[PDB]
Amino acid sequence: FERDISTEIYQAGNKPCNGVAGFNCYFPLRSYGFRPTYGVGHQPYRVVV
Amino acid sequence: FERDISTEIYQAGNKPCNGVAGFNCYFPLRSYGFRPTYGVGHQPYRVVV
Amino acid sequence: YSVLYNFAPFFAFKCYGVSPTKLNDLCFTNVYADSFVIRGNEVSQIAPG
Amino acid sequence: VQLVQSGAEVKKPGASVKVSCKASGYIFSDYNIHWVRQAPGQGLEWMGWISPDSDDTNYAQSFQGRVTMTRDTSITTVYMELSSLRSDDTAVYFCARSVGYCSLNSCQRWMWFDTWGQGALVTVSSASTKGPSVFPLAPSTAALGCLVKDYFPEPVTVSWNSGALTSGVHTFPAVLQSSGLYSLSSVVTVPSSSLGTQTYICNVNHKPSNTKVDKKVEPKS
Amino acid sequence: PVLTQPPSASGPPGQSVSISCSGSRSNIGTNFVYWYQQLPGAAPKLLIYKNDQRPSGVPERFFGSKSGTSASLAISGLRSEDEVDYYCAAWDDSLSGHVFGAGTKVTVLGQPKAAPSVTLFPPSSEELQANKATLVCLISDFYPGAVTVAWKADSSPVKAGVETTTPSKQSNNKYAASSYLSLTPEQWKSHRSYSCQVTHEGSTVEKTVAPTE
Repeated sequence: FERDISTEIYQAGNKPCNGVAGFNCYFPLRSYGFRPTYGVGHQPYRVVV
Repeated sequence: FERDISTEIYQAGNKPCNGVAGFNCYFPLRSYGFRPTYGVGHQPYRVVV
Repeated sequence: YSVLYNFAPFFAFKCYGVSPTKLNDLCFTNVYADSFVIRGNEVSQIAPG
Repeated sequence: VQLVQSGAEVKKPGASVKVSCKASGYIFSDYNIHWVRQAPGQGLEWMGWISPDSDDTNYAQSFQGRVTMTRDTSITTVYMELSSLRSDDTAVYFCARSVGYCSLNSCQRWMWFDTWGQGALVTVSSASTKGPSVFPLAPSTAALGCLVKDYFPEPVTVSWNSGALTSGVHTFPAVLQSSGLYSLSSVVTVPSSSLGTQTYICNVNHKPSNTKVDKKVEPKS
Repeated sequence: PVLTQPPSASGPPGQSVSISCSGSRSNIGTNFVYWYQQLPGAAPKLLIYKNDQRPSGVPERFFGSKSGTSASLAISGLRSEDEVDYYCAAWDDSLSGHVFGAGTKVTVLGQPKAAPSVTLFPPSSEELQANKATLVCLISDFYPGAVTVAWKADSSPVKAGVETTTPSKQSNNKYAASSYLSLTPEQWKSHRSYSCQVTHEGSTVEKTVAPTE
């Protein structure tokens, strides 16, 4: 019952990254995309709770 | 002090679930779980009246 | 709860808690709602516990 | 876990098979064992389930009088007895370990088979038992084969000149005829540098008969 | 009764292929369906149980589903292990026994068409001094199976007790067949030549060998 957002760059190693990428400064947002060619399980489901 | 042995599916929606369940109708019978790795309060006792 | 029935059969109506069929007169005090879209391979991974 | 069992050879119809799925890696008092057969082409057929702790066996609606069960504890095995067999269900039998213990027919709702036993090739045929026989084949470079006919029980190991000089060995399926016997062939790819000066020798080995023969090639051109 | 299944719902790799498992009112719709994974020429194993969870070691890529009376399994992309048969099964209260599927095979979208390699193999003189003559015609290196086998003895077509095998799997991912008959020596001496009719796809490849060679 709390919300958080990740605007900053995730640190997976030891590198100062405040706006730059690298081998460890991964962006915390990963792409999904909606294509009508995936499987039914890979097709998105709409979950309301 | 009555007996009931029924295998018919009990509906929980609007459509008549005589033999079709999985969308909005549930099976009225479920299994127990008795593992020795569970807690002391989750152990089966053979009770007699 | 009439909006729950006339919005097509649901693929995953499975849930843990009070059954919605006996919520006709069970008045509550506080309730909140929220929705999100997630991959269907982990739609069974949204459950209490 | 292991679900190893022995392999019964070809037996005439009208007798009973004898295969035992050995139980290891678990206790033999909580796991239900299941027996199925798999004919080629089509799917699977279910026979029955055995209680591991007591003699509580429930059978299917397909076969009732043909199939009869018994069990043992000290050896920790299972006995198979299929009286009055017919030559129409030549299939491999599997023992499948299923998690969960139940005694009634209504228990089959949360039941699945986790691991299955390996293949045990068991069938029924009337073909007679025969020792290995070697016949040569005339070459036509030039190549020639090794005709092995009417050997029982299957299989035999093809040792071309006892492994001293062999190259390009091939495998062939056994042909089906009305006599019920089966044959094997083995042709080797050889150059033309050794046709008449050096003769090829094909040897096969059969374990149950403990007999061996040889061929005499006579190449001509 | 038995669960109705499609014969072969094959699909090219790189995209998802959907497979269906349609049953009856009592076969499915009140119980839980199960999907069984079997390697070719090996023992089967379970892929998914209760349409919701998978065993340990089972990849997440896999997914199972049901439609009230038909079961569907979802796979995304085909690989070197995804050329295997898929079996669907459940339990019913009508027969009080296990109900298993029919059979479905999926393949990727494999050699192209080619020419047969026919080898004519006369019997040796050891068979002739044994008062017989086994005439054989060995074929290899052909795919798929379209060899129109036929017999011609150059005098009259005679077929009696012909033992020919289907094109089976070889050790070089090819097919091979033969033609066996323990012919009497007088029948072979009465025929001047024996040429096995090897015609694959129309582009026939044939050879002949003289009895004296």
